[PDB]
Amino acid sequence: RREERFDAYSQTLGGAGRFDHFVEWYIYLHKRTVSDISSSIKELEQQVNDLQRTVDGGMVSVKSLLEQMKFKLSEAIERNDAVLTESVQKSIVEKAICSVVPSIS
Amino acid sequence: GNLLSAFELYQRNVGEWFEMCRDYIQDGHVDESGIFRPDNAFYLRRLTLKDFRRFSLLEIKLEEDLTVIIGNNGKGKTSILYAIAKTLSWFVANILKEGGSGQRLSEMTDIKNDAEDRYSDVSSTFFFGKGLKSVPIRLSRSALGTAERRDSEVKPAKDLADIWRVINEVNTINLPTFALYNVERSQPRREERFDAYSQTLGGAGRFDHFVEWYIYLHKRTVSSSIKELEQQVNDLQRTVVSVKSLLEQMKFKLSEAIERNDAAVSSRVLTESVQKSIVEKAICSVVPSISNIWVEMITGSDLVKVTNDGHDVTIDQLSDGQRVFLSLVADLARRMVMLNPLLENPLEGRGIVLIDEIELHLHPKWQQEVILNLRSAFPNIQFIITTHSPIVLSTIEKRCIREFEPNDDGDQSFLDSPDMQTKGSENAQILEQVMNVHSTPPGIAESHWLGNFELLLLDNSGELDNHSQVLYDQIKAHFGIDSIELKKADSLIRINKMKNKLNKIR
Amino acid sequence: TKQYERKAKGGNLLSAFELYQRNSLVGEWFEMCRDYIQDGHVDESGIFRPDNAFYLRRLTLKDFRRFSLLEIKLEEDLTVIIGNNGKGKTSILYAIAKTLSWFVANILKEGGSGQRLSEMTDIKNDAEDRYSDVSSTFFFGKGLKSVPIRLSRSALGTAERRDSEVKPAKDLADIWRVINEVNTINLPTFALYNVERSQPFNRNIKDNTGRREERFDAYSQTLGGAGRFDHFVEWYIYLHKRTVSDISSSIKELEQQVNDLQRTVDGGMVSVKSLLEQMKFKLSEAIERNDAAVSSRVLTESVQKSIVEKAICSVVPSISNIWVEMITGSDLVKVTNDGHDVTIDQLSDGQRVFLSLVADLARRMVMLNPLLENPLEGRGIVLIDEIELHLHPKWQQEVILNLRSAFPNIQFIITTHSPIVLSTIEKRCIREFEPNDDGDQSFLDSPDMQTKGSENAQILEQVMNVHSTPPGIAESHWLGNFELLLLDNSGELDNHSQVLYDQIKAHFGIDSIELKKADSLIRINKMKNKLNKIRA
Amino acid sequence: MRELARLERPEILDQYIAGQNDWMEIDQSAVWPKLTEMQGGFCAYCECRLNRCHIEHFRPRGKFPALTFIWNNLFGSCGDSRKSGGWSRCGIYKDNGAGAYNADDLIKPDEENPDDYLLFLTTGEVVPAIGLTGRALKKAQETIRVFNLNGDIKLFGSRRTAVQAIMPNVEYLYTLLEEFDEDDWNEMLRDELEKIESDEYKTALKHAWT
Ligand SMILES: Nc1ncnc2c1ncn2[C@@H]1O[C@H](COP(=O)(O)OP(=O)(O)O)[C@@H](O)[C@H]1O
Ligand SMILES: [Zn+2]
Repeated sequence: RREERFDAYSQTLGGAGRFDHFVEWYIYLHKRTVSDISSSIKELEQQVNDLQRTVDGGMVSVKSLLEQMKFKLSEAIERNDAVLTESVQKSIVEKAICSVVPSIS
Repeated sequence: GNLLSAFELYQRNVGEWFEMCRDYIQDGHVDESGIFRPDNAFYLRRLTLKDFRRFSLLEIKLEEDLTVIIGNNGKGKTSILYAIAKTLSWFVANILKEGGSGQRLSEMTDIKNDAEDRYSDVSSTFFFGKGLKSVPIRLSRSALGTAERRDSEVKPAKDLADIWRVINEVNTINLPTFALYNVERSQPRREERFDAYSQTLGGAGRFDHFVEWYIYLHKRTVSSSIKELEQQVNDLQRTVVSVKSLLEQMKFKLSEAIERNDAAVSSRVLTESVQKSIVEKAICSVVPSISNIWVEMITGSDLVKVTNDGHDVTIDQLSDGQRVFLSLVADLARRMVMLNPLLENPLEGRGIVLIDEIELHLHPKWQQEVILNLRSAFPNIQFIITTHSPIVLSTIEKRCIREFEPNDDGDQSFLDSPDMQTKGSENAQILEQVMNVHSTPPGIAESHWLGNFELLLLDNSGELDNHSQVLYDQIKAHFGIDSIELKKADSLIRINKMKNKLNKIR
Repeated sequence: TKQYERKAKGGNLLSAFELYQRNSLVGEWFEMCRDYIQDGHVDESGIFRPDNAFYLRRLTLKDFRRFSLLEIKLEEDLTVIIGNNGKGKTSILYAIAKTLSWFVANILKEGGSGQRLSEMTDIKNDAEDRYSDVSSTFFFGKGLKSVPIRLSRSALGTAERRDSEVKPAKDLADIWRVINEVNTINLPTFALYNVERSQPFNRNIKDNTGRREERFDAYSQTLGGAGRFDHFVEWYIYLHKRTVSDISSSIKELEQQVNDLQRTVDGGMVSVKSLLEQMKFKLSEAIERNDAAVSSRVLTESVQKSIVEKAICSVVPSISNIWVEMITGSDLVKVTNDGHDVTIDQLSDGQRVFLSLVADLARRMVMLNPLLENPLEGRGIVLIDEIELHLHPKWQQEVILNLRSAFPNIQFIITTHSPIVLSTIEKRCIREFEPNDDGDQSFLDSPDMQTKGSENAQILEQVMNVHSTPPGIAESHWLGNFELLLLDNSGELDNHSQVLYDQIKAHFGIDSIELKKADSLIRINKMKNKLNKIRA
Repeated sequence: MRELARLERPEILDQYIAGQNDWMEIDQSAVWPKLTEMQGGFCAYCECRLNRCHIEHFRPRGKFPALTFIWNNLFGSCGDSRKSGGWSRCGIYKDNGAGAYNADDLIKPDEENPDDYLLFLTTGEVVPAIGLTGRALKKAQETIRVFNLNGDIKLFGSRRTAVQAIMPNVEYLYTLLEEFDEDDWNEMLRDELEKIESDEYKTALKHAWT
């Protein structure tokens, strides 16, 4: 299992790393972060807020999308509300990669 | 209302004849039960086998809805299904491609080993409404090293398949489903309409394919004019960090809409959301003890979950029997949805489905349920199935059953229905009357003790002598004090004592 | 020492062997070990019975897969595991197979390793102790009443390692290996037949390198789950070729060629000396192989052939004969199936799969038991998953009896969901596997009802919890409803009871069991009522 | 198997003579009504209800061509010779399946009472009667073998089931012996034994009752 802590020692001195294990682990982290409703609520709240600002700025074409997202947010809030360590882990790694690898933002 | 004549006139020339052909294929009605019924049904009516494998000559008439073939090991039940599948391969090949070639009989294995005339024939007659009452096809093969080769006669199959192909090319129509599910089902680019015919007559109904497909459909259906969508994409692009995920989703939706718009009539298809829903309902309707199926991603892996007997479990917690059956139904439903886009319920489409050993890996409990709902879910499919299970036969009408006699030397001309009604009958009766098996094992000594006990009672004028007492004690010791066998013995004692008393009161 | 001498003279096998190893009275101790393994008697039925039987007595699973703790006692002859939950039944057979791998490895090679438990799949997910154990106890006569083996595995990063304890199994396997090396003995057969055994037949059969003739090829892939029916076919064709050929004719021909070549070298043709030396080497090798074959105390190829043919024909009902045809310069195995001569690839799937099982097992037994009059009376443990796979009811009624007749000293551990199979087995041999929702169970129960010789309808209801009639069919309830209506109307046919009677008659027919039962009910209730009126 | 009462020689058998005529010539529908009057629409040997049926020569036309249009030789057996399917008892089995037999070592049910030789156990096996030796035993043994009266599973099962259905009614009658007077109880048993003339496997049911 890629989320098991001692998997960090798996083929660690083999010479190539395990970039395949990274990708699997990162997708895992993503799925867990998406699935927790509060971050999804926070993300949805942020999306609703961004869409509301666009509608207030004169773009009447996105009003239908705002109403859909507001409904999704209300539903998410209604569904049983509970910070994920998985979300933080994901952020740390993303920042490391972006800081060290020049071409990747 | 001759379909071939109408089509020939269409090919030579024009709108009227096209419409007549299209209406012949597409017209139907909804019956009193709310089920769509095609006006022109398509099914296999008759099959004849000559010097094929074990059969010197065999003729079978099939039911429009369900035919169940039963017999001992090596009676040729699988041979029959193989013969049909090879015939059906000619329809599939010609629906896909003009002048496509179907499969052929093996010169090494399929000719009967002691056939004096060294060739084999598989003759099938299909029905397609009153306009086309008889579509005869013959597959033939001569043995290896014979001077004279015998020709297969496949033009009628090609002609009919041509009508489906050509009419579909001009205007989308519903197409027939052909599938074979053999015993191998148990062994461990975007989607396009005619993928429904890929590996339909061998390789179908594998669990891993389902799971992969199902998860894929779920991911796509997690979260509508092109111009409106183009405008929304443009507006979202101008706004673009938190809205980037939404932009990518909308770009995908736009691309899909353009693709659907660009895609041809001949490949036109139901939305992924609808497809998913139909398959889910099919599974839950057909499969014993599954009430719900869904994809979770909350633990971090993609898991298919099911509600099995009221408990939510992972699909890997299902028995192998349930997995194999789930896979069969899911596969069939998938193909039906792809081939019947114009129907309100795509599972009410036409077709012929062959299933070998339907009870494969099923516990008796589920054997009692499997056929019940299959015909309700797929009302216009002709099912031809093989089984060894009296439990399965207890759910089926005798008219659907075709039995090989136990002493069949492979010369017999017909397969026939059993004399007893099987539907609703006791399994012990089906075993003896239909499957020619004793309800108790004759090779076990204890199976004869009650008979022997009775004979001893009758030899000693009904009185329990030393010998009868010993055997009684053996019965009691072996079967137990509460056993049906002991109760029968007790009954025999009581009756015989009373009979003897009467005899003495002369 | 004197203590070992006393225990050895008392009949302790390990003590006798230790004395043998240290002194290598060395001949006496060797003979004692050999006699312990080889001694047996022919019983009243004419069947050879080893004095010292070998079988698995007990199995315990701790934090293994779904099981927190599970204990199973096994029968010396036949144990059948039943239950709906088929992914647990298979786990039990897998656990046994891994344990048996340790015997096989050590019979083949000193310090051979069997199979380990997986850290990923074999440890229960919510195990507090984060390790798994598979503990087995074997029996080998009164001299060795308990041979314990434990396979263990701990999770990564635990503070203590949990190692396997396998020395007793290795010690026993070493006795078999070492004694056999000195003087040929009979060896135990271990085999696993999973649902994998149902696989299609590759017809195009491979060139005999000559691994198949080696005695310990009998242990090749023996616990892999499929058997090796391909290996059987190769071996069987090989046996045929050797039977048609003369023995040492190649040696005689080679002897003649070496004699002719020797005459040429004596006649002054020194250029052919290199060829003579090569041919002399070939002759010596052929003699050695012949001598080794002679030294290996093996049965003649003709006899081996006969044994296997008889076994197959006895166990597999549809097969009356099996033979090798030499036609179109390619050897084919043919069978007489249901009175007709066919190739193996022409057999039905049910027949082929079962043939494959029996053929494989028989081949291995013949190879491992060369000193027995009937090699199929050898010792061993055989595991079979889903024995009813592809079998009609008629075969289900005979399969266990046929297997036990052909292999009378094998311990069979099998799984089934067939009531028909259960009707041929004693309740003591049956173990029922009803887990909780979490999969866990502590003990496996024998059923309360005796199954052997019982009606299949009773086994369905009493053991498998399935009704005699399908509950989802209305007609299945009509006779019950009819009885209820009779009882409600003081045993007179009212309009409602008559309608239902007519429906029963119309649906099931005039000579149906159902109608006869209805008629019986009418007649008995009429007679009860007449009695009641007489009393009034 | 029942004791049969043959009486009337039918008209059409006088016209055809053996040697000159062949059996296939005859109108078989002329023969049936008197066999149906004799046997009561049941088989001669097993006592099934007839639906697939044929005219059976007790001594066969191959072995005994003189006995061909003789009224004593004819019986209504179950099963159909023509139909594309196996039948494995009674007439068809005697000829095909049974193989070698002496015709003198069979119970002819019109000549003899079969109740002296055969016994039907309530388990639905037919056995030789209690206390037989020599020729009488050899008749009982061969009649069971040649008509296949236990080997046919369909027959064995059908008979066993028929009897098992009435064994509640048998046990309950013989309990009420105690309380009832003789003349009324004898009427009860006479009533039950009258009913089973309409029933299938009547001899096997008789032995359960008597
Ligand atoms: N070419 C052949 N000639 C004669 N018999 C054959 C030939 N091929 C197969 N058979 C016979 O056909 C039977 C296999 O038919 P199959 O359909 O597999 O049976 P099942 O009903 O058990 O599925 C076997 O009895 C086999 O001997
Ligand atoms: Zn009869």
